[PDB]
Amino acid sequence: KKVLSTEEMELYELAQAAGGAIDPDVFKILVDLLKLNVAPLAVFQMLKSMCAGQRL
Amino acid sequence: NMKDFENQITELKKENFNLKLRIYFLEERMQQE
Amino acid sequence: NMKDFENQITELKKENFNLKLRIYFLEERMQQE
Amino acid sequence: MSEFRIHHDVNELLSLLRVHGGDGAEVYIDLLQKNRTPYVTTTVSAHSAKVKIAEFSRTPEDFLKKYDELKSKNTRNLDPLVYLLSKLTEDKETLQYLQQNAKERTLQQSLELKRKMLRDKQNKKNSGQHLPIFPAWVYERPALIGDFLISAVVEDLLYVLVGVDGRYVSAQPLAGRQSRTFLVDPNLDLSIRELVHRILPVAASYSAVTRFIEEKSSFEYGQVNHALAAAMRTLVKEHLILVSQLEQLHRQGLLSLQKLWFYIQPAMRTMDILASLATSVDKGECLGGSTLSLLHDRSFSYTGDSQAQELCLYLTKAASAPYFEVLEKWIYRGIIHDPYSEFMVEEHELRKERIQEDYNDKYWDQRYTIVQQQIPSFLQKMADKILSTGKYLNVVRECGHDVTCPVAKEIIYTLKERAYVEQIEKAFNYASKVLLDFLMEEKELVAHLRSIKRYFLMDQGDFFVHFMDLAEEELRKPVEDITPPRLEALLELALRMSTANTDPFKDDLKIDLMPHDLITQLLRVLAIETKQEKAMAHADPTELALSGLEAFSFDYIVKWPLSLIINRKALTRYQMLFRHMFYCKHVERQLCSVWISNKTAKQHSLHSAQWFAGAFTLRQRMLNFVQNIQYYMMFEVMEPTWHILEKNLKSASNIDDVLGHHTGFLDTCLKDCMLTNPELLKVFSKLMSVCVMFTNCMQKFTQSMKLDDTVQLVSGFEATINKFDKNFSAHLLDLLARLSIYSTSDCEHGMASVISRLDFNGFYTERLER
Amino acid sequence: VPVFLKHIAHDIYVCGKTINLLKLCCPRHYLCWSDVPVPRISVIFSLEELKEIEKDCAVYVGRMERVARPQVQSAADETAVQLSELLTLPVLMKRSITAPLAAHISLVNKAAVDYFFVELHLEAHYEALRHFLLMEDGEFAQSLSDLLFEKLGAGQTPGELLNPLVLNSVLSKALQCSLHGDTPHASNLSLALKYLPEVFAPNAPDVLSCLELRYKVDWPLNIVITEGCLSKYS
Repeated sequence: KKVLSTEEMELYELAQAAGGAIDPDVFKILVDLLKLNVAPLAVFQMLKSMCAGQRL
Repeated sequence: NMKDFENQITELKKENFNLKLRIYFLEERMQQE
Repeated sequence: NMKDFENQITELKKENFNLKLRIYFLEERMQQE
Repeated sequence: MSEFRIHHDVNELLSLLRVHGGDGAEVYIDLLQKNRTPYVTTTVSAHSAKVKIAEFSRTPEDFLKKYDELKSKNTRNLDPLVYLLSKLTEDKETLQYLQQNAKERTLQQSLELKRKMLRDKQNKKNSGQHLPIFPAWVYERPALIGDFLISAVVEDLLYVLVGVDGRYVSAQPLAGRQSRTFLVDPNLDLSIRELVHRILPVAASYSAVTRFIEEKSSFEYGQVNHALAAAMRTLVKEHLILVSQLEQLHRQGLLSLQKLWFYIQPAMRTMDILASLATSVDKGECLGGSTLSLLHDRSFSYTGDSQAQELCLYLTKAASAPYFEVLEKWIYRGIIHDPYSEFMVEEHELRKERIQEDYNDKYWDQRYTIVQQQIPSFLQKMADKILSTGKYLNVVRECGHDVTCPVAKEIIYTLKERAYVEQIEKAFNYASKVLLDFLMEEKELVAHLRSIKRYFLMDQGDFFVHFMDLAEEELRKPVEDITPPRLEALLELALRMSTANTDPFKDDLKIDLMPHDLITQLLRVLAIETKQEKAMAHADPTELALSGLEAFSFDYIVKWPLSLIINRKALTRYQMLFRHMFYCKHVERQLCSVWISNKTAKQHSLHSAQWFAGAFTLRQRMLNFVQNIQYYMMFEVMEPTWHILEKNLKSASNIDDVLGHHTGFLDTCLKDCMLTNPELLKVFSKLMSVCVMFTNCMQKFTQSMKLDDTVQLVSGFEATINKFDKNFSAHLLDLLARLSIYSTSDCEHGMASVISRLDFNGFYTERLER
Repeated sequence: VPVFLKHIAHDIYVCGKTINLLKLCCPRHYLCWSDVPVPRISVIFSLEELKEIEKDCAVYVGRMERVARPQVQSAADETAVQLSELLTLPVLMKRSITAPLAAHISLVNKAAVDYFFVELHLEAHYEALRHFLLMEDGEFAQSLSDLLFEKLGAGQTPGELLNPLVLNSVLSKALQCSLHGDTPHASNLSLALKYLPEVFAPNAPDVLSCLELRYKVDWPLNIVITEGCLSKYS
């Protein structure tokens, strides 16, 4: 939680209320990517590509 | 042809990426010192 | 296609060389400090 | 933020996601950057995204409540985050994988805020300008604040409408930053009590607005918040007029509770909107551009309420005036007049003088920075034009050009017409033009560039001939044995000796002795991020005392503001070009000296002429080779890239275009001179070293013959020449083969020109086929 | 899509997509960068108000072309519903909305046509396709055919015949022999390989089908000149 800023912490609490248990460092990096005005659809496609190769 | 140009471009893009990451880390180190 | 692949390869090579030069001068500076 | 922050963030994400192999990180970076827009142009339907997450959320009520909370705070990236969460909820597999990776992996507060803002503004104002502070009595006197001092019901509501507790309707104490609550006498009629509770919202909104007005009117809240508080105060005054009219009607007996409720409906709505705006400004701590962004989003949110939209437009226009006044000052004068750090552009003290020493354009980029948070949403699209405009005027101002924007007009916030956007673009274009003209006319960019061509590109062949004639003996010494005085004097002789003495900028030409030879330097640079990096780092620096011939480069002194264009990165590229041409000329001079020495050897002994024929043919292959390499470098790389630069410099629209054209020129000359290919460069270096060794051997043999077992000496010389010929031919065939390879696999059409020049007579063609 | 807009929903969608595309690809196009005010789209239920809205839309359209180059809102008022009594609510809404909508769509379409012709040089792209891809340089085509048939009849393999050095030499010779080979339109031609045959099959008419001439289309022309179109041309 110290990795996330207060706004990022509030977004993390919102994401938890959304049912997303996300790592605060991952959420922090995601917020930084969002701060760079990257389109969220491209970020979603990136996340999907990064996750698709990692079989549980 | 086209696949060989694509392969050369891919290697050059990998080198460019690694250079940018090393530059990023170099700038962060020079900013920390 | 082929001319576009040629341009992409040429640009990527130029960018990688410029990044390598910047790295080289950064390393020389970090070696001087 | 660092230019490569996305690469660090991607690398961290790859590490955190345990993605095996950095192979493809460039592809993810390219996907995000190609789809990265500098402006939040995607109007995402956050309502539907919220709905999707609430259907997806295990706690949908909490999600919606948190969304409305963050929106009331104007929390950045809220809608993007909700959209990201909705997309992760759409990708159940990705969400499960991410879950598994995660598992594996108020008065006192206001006084503190005022003190913090004062401290922050003083810290930003190194110039010791203390931000203005209101006297303590302004905040301590409760009767001044205008909030509730912690027929009869009509009288109390008419008092309550003025923020005064009534006799049957009394205001409750404000708990924190909450709206004022009221207590109504329980013995009132239920319908009367309910109508009072319906009207009391007006008094609660008034009390909230008055607290907001009194808090945000503090200097620490910045000029935009002060102007907003004054505009709200005007509407509260109109409300007090309305309430005084309802009181006057009540004294006339014309106000019933139902008549009050009907007549207060507009006032109730206005005060509710004002209280919502006050609460949103106070929760978001909005200042400067963030306040204008919030006002714009609220004005858009009121698209269905013409009265609410007109009110929000009035408030936004009033609050944008000081920020737009700062923007006007920036775009017309290159002046940031932001006492509270509310403007989108922040100034940093950077030393201009270090621009010539620092390879990075630190002064140009870091002196004036955009405060992204302080960019008003209506100015978000123009923040960069505003930045460039103020940068250009300040650069012009720093060159002693007073930039007065002739198109300077007051900037007013408008919702439908983006007149401020066109005005900022016009100011940017004017400032850009003024800066470009200052650099071209006052800083004589083209004259400095012509001087650089004359010296760094060896355009003045007579200059280089004179310089190398005067300096050859001194430069042949080890760098440690070279007297710098002799090189400076030979430079001055060459400057005075060449037609460059008519160059007014000839004194900017200097001699530079490079710490490394050009070939080792270029191979180290090209080995960066290559498999050769370790080999160059472990390559012991050869104990060969670097000769002045291998260390010689030019430097060029560029004064401010011209040091912005002819920076150290440009000068170092010019030095590389100079050293390359000087080395080519050295090899040519050695091949000609060997030619002359052989012609002299042919004159002293008729019988030795047969033994000299092979050395002559080796020298001739080396000379034709060296001359064709020099010709390529001079007339197809350096000359074409200079002509392209001069044409592009002629087409430049701003100083950044001139800088871009000069960098592209240098990069083109560097590319076309084969300096960017480490294998070709290494073969050329070996070829030139073999050529120099051959010329030195031939010179020694000719000197020995002139001063003069002899048959043994001649057979040894011929064997040495044949070994040099074999080595030269092998390196030349490897060069031609590499040029052919790059020409076919890498589409480096320029490499075919090198091959055609190198094998113009087909001498290597059969050997290349072999 | 609203049922009353269904007859115009597709045109509205295409207009909005086109406006976003023009802004994304060529935001400074005179058609794309014109500050000309776009006609207002609003529902009108008065026949007088509807005619006034149509007239204002027409005036706006005319002004924009030059630059590029009631319902229920009063009380005593009765005309505000006169159209609503004369016309049915769906027909009234259609008449009220589509006229300004059609005016704005038509203005957008005209500006898009102008942008494509002047800024995207679609005609120039077709001319380039004719010059290079259609073998309009007859000399280049003749030299290419003779060299190709010499290589095919000699049994050169694709690795030998379709080698980038060999292909580039053939292209350079054909362009040098063509009167149009040095034209900038010919420069958009590129010879690519679809596949590398091990051996040139003798007497096969499809022997040279591995060769492809590609045409590059930049944004926004690559929306119209699609990769499928370039593939069919190839």
